[PDB]
Amino acid sequence: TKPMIQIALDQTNLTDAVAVASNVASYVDVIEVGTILAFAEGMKAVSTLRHNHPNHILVCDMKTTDGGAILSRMAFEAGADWITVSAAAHIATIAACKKVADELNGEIQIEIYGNWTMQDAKAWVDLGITQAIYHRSRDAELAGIGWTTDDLDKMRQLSALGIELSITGGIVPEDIYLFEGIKTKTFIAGRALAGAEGQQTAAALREQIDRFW
Amino acid sequence: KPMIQIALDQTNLTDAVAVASNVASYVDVIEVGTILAFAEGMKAVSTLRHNHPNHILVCDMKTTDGGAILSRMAFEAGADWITVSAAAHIATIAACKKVADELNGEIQIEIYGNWTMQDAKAWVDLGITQAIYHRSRDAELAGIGWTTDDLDKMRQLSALGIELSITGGIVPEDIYLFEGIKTKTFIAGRALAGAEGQQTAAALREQIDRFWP
Ligand SMILES: [Mg+2]
Ligand SMILES: [Mg+2]
Ligand SMILES: [Mg+2]
Ligand SMILES: [Mg+2]
Repeated sequence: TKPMIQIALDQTNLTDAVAVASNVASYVDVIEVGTILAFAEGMKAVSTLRHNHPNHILVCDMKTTDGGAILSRMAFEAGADWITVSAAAHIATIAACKKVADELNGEIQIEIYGNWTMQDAKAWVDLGITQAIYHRSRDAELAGIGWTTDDLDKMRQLSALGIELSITGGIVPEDIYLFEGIKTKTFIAGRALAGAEGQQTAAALREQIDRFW
Repeated sequence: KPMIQIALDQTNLTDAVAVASNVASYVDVIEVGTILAFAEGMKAVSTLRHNHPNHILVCDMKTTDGGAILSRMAFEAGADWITVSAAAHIATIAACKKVADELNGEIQIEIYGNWTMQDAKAWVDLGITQAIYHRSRDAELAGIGWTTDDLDKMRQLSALGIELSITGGIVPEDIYLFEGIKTKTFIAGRALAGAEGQQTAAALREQIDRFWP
């Protein structure tokens, strides 16, 4: 179906995260406990937001790199629907996270970082993982060159493997067209979805989403 | 001369506090492992900082992105050393090193993923001189102990001027394997706690004296 709107909560305290989530809930589909909030407060953040927003999809972004069986279980038990696992995790860790996700009826999302390869992506799909978080290339962000042909190509390759991407990195309404035809689960933003104009930004994103999906 | 480090990977702070208290007189470095960090948040770092004011304290975040903010949070909480994933973009690693410099702390690179010796040279060029080297997960899966592909990579890293922290089923009888490798710490978990932890620490100390400096 069409791409959903996801807010990444990266506040350094739970009181502020709870305030934001409360303010944005009526117009976001997915609420994410970002890695910053997760380290600031621990699994209490997940449980709290789970209780506050029971009808939202809830993500715990741990970028799990090792101890996957234990971390996956903790996050799922706390109430996460989806959790993130670093692409740099050993494939056995990734499998362990997946085993826990299947036990607990959650899902794994691969956070794409490091010297990752399409061989690696194929191994994720072979474990039955069908979600990845694709960040605008950092080199491109630093250089100011936007979303490059190479990033879009890589996203197309992943989509062709059956991976449903969450796309993130300076996402704004006027760039949505770029992702036409990419298998996209969500668009993820942070501050753009909060505050005075977050509601109108969400609506501007949805308008663009509806043109292309 | 290598120091002895305990990795606290308990899933609650009560248990970690009890373990830290039990082992503190024979370990040099106390580490808030990623598991405990995600379970409890930064209060784990600040609690252990308080309880053990003279130890070197590590916050094992395996930071992959949002490094300036995460690094600050950990150092503010009382960490002396923090870990950053090899999969972090070099700009993130640079951002963590900048905060570490500003807050008189240190960065350690957690070696995961498809990392390269070019990456390692980039870490050294930022002034980073520590990395965490884990016994190959494939070696563990096969049950075969340490292999020369790991030892050789550690010797290459040492030759670039990185002081390794070595972990993965470390036992006293294996310490001889690492002779000649610049080593900051040996890290273990359950082996350093409980009934036999003290005696194991003793043996590890004696083996360390036999091969360093
Ligand atoms: Mg995230
Ligand atoms: Mg058209
Ligand atoms: Mg560790
Ligand atoms: Mg006191």
